Amino acid sequence: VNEALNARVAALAEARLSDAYRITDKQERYAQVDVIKSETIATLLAEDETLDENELGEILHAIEKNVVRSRVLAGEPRIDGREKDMIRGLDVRTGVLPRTHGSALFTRGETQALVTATLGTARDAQVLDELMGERTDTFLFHYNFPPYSVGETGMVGSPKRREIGHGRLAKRGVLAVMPDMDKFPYTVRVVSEITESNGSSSMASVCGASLALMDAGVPIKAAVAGIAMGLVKEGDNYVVLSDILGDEDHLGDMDFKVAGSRDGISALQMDIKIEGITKEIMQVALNQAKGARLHILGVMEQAINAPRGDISEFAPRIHTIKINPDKIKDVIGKGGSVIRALTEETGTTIEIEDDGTVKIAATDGEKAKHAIRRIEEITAEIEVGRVYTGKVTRI
Amino acid sequence: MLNPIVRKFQYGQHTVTLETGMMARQATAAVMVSMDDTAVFVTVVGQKKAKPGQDFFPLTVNYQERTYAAGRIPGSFFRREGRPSEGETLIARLIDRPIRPLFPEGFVNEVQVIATVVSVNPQVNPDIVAMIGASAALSLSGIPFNGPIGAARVGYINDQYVLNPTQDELKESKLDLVVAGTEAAVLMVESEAQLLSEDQMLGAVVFGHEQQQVVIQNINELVKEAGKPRWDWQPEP
Repeated sequence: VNEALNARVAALAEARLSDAYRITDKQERYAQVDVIKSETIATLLAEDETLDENELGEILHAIEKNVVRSRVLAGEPRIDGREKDMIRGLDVRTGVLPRTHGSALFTRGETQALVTATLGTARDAQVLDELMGERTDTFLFHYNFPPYSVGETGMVGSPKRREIGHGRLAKRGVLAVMPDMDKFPYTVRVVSEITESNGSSSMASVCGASLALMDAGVPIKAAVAGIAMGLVKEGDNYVVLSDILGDEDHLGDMDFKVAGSRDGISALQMDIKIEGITKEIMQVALNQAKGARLHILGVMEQAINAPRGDISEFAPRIHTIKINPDKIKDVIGKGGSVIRALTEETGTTIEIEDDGTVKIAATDGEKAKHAIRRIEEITAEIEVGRVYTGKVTRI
Repeated sequence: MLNPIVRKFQYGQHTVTLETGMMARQATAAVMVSMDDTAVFVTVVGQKKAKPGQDFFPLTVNYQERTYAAGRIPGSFFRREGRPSEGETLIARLIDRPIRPLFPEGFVNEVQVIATVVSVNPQVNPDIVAMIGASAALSLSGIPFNGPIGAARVGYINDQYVLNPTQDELKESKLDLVVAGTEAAVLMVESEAQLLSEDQMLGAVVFGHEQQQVVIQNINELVKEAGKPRWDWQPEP
C-alpha cells in the first residue's frame, strides 16, 4: 500500500481540495486546486527527497477523484454545475457549408460535430470480401478526430478504435431509420469531423447525421439522437448521470450509450466495471436516458421538422423522358455526330436506353436543362402545324 | 449562444467571407474562409510551455482535401485517400514557405496549422484561399507573429495582367504566378510561364503585391474586432 506517504499527503490536501470543489467558477477552481496541489507537493518534498510526479501526482489525483466521487454520491452539484439530470446547452445549424449535398453543425456544450452527407449512383457502392460472406454496403459512415479537437498538437491522422468504435456505434444508430433501396435508389456516405471534444463525441455524430440526412432530403423514417450516460454506485446507494464529460470517466462504474427515435432504441452499448448491478438498476438507468434523449430530439425537430422534397441541386438527379422512338435518328446522327455535338456543347451525358426513353445527367441543373431543352426542339417538339413567330436568323 | 463574427470584403470579382467563434472554439484560433463557393476551415494550435531541451522551431502545416467537398464518394483502396498525396503536400509547402520566417527570432514553441477543404466550386482553386485562411488563423490567435500575409495568383492574357483567374481563364493564359507578402514587402513567388521575358515576370510580381493589400486591410479589421490577446512571450536573453 505504502500508506504512510498516502496518509501524510491526504491530511495535507483533502481538507483544502474539499473546499476548492465548492467554487462555482471552472477557472478559479482549477487555479486554486493547481496551487494547493503544488504546495503540499513541494512541502513534503522538504521532509525528504521523496518521489516526484511518479508518486506525488498519483497520490494526489486520487484524492481528487475520491473527492468528486463522494460529492456526487451525497447529492451535490457535479463538477460543472449541472445536476444529475440536465443535458448541457444545445445549438444546431443546418446548411452550414455551401455546395455539399447536405450538412449540419451539432453542439452540446463543449462538444461539436460537423457532419455532411453525399449521394452516389449505384456504381459508387462499396463491395467487400469477408469469411462469413461477401457484401455490398449502400450506406457508408466515416469518423474523423483531428488533434486540435482536444486542444493538443500531434499526428493529424492517427488510427484507433477511438475512431472505429465511434465510426461503428454511430452507423448502427442511424442504419435502423434509413430508407429502403426501392424507395431511395442512391448510395449515401455520411462523414462527421469532431471540431471539438470533451470525451463523448460519438453520440454528437448520430445527432449531426440525422440533421445532415434530412437537409440532403434523404427520406429517413424519423430523426435519431443519442445520449452518453454513467452510473455511480457505493454500497447500496447509487446515482445516474444524464450527460457525462470526458473527465468524469472516473465517476462512471457502468456507462451506457443509447440512441434512437422518439419511439424506440436503434443502438445500445454498455460496459459494467463493478459487480452488483441488477435488472432493477438497469431498468431505471435506461428510463432516465429516455427522458434526456427525448429532450435533444425535441430541439433537433425545432431546427428541421422533416426531410426536404428537393434533392440538393448539386446532387445528381436520375430521370428519363419518353421522346418519339422513331426520332432516334436525329439524336444519333451519322457516326453519332449529333450525340458528339449535344454532349460536348451542353456538357451533359446523353443516352437513349429503351423504346425512346432518354437518360440525361450532369453536376449542374443548368447543363441538364440546356440538353433537355435542346432535345425537346429536335424531338417531342412543338411543330404540329399552327403559325409560329420566328426571328429571322440568316438570309 | 454560439455567435459567428463575419467580415465580408471583395477581391478580384469574387467575394471572400471570414467567420470566427462558431466552431472548434477549443483550438487557439479557428477560421472558416470562403471565396465564392470554395470554402476551407483553417485552425491553429500552439502550446504555451516551450520544451526545456528544445533549440529549433517545430512548425507543422497539414493541408487535406475531403472528397465530400466536391460531392463524390472516394472509390479508392488506400484508407479512402488517407495518406497525403503530392497534390496536397505541395500546397502545404506553399503555406509553410511564407509563414516560417515571419515568427520572431528565438521562438521555439510547437505550432500546428491544419487546413481542411470543406466545399469547392470547380472554377475557384482552394490553395490561395487556404493561404489567406492560415494568415487569418495565426493573426487571430495570441501567438507572436510579425503581421498578416496576403496571397494572390496572377495570370497573363492578351497582354494584360489578371488577378485570381478562374480555372478556365488559366488555360488561355501564358502565365501562372502566386505571390505572398505583407504591407512592407514580398515574401514568396512561385511561377510557370510560356517563355516570358524577365521584365514581364517582375510586372506580374508587382501587380500581385499592389492588390493583395485589400486582404491585409480586412484581416486587420477582423483581428481588432474578434482577436484573442497577445501571449506574454519574451525573447531569450
